[PDB]
Amino acid sequence: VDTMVRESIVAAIGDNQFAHNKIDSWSNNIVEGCLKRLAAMNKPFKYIVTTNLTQKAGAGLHAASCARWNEKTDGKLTVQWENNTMIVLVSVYWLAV
Amino acid sequence: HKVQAVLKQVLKERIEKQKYDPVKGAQISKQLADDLREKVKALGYDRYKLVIQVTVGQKQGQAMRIISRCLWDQTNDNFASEYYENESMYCVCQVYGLYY
Repeated sequence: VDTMVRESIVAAIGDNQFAHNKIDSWSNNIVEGCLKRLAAMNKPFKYIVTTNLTQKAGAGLHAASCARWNEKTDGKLTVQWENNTMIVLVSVYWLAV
Repeated sequence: HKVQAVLKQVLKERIEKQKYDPVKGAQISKQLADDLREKVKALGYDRYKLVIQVTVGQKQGQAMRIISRCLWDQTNDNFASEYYENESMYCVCQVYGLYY
């Protein structure tokens, strides 16, 4: 489910380089791309999609996300990507209806 | 927002007199995230949930911004952002107030 997302991300921003004024824009396109990736699966759920992108500048970081949800129907899926100067994180969250 | 103001109060109440530290930072950031979760999951919970993001950084003064593009169920999912800085710690919080 997320492997096609990862291949989409490696297709979109593979080995590319930072430019800050379109960085958010890439995020938007990624969010739209992942939206189509959600719209291809269309499981009847409440979906949440989020991206993060950050320059490799030399500060150490740690990241994850949590909630307090109905544990059997609500879930999280993720893809981390990186290159020489950038880090990319995409997250999808399932809440049931 | 009242809740946002008290979440920023929680941010300071964590990080006052402090500086960002690589060695304290795993436990410090776990305490940060869990304390903001405990804030939003205290009184003020009415069959909701909160989805959380936290960023903590050292002070260098380059060009940095935040943005987030989502798709959500519209009437039940809301969002807010918080920024703060001090002598050595930048801290940003992103809160997603969603119906459980």
